[PDB]
Amino acid sequence: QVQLLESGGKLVKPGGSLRLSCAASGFTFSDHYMIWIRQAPGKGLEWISYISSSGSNTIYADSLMGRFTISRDNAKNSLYLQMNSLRTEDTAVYYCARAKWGTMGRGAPPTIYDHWGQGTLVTVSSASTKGPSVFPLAPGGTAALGCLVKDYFPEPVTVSWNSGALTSGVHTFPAVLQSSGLYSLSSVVTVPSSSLGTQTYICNVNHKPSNTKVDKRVEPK
Amino acid sequence: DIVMTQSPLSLPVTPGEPASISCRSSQSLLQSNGNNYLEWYLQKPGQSPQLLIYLGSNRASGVPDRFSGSGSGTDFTLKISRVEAEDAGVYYCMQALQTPLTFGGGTKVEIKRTVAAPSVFIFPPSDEQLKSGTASVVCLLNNFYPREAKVQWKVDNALQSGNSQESVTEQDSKDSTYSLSSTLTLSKADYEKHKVYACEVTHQGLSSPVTKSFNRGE
Ligand SMILES: [N+]
Ligand SMILES: [N+]
Repeated sequence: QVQLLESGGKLVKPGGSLRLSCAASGFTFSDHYMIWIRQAPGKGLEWISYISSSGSNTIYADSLMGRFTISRDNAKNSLYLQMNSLRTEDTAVYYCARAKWGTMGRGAPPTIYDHWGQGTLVTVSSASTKGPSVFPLAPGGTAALGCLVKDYFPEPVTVSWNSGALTSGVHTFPAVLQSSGLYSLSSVVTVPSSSLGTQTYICNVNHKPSNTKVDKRVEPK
Repeated sequence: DIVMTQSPLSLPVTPGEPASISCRSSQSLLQSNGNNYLEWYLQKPGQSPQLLIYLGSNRASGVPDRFSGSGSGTDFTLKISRVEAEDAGVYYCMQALQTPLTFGGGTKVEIKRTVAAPSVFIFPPSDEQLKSGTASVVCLLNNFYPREAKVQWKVDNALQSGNSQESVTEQDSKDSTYSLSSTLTLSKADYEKHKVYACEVTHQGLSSPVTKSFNRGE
């Protein structure tokens, strides 16, 4: 199970610093170049850097102006990215990836990025962390109900229903930024009309940045 | 640097039909050894990219048998022999010849399906939110196709403008449908100055506009 797991992404202020980690498992870590790729919100993929098996060759995208440093600890099977003097344009999901083959030489990059991690979100902003307020959307045919997850920052929030047992018909809409500088979204689910009042429905909201977990009961009025 | 350009930008296709995504490189990716250093990736919504093709035409381990890579030099093609509903997403080509690594602009595969009218629902503001001092009114348009839909709010038959926020889900990987929320937010005082709150929806699958409303709040 070749597994790459990023960690360290979080809210950070402009001009600050942040260290990302990438734990590898399921293969000989010392045999492969490792890659860092990022994806800013609403944009495509942007290569950031790669490092050779022994850490001798460290290359970066020029646009970073040397603000990042890629390092590696083969003993701990861990890859790192030290991000300094952070800027708003650094906000993005950062992926680490393994390269199946090393460089052929003469500046050529490593090839075949066969495994990518889940990614870790970095948010460069001066605004403060704020947890969400969860409100119910109270509702034979089909009925609809949901939860309003309002006024939180930064992204993301995860929303489940009945602790994950209720997934059919669920739609958790992408968050929208309001003039307040906060995000809000709704999570809805369609259920049998005859189930209202008999089968209880609960939305479990998790906002990791604020360490907030809220379970809200959605009962009919 | 090497510039990667993809065509088309958006590719609507019905399941069962083939799909071809083209990738053009400003520099030849063919080396003297006869190999092309071009890779293809797939990114489904909210997921990490996944390798599909490497070295121009080699299918990665675990990739479905319907994906194939072709081309050489400056032009390459990702070929899906038989598109399926789950193929909705964004596909990127990446050159692996020179540093910096550069990606194409990406191509979004949209799954074409039969027209489906939206199921419209309206939710009044909860008492708990009203106790906090504001009122959000949510209108839900569930499982419709095509994506294009219009929502018009009415407060006591007064057309609303510039006070509503919309959000649309990505294309469902199973039934290839979309869903949309429209949220009208007001202060409790403002919300308590009006009685009827209505949500009017227009869509191709609807022979006529559908409306949903409620009372109270005044
Ligand atoms: N850090
Ligand atoms: N913000």
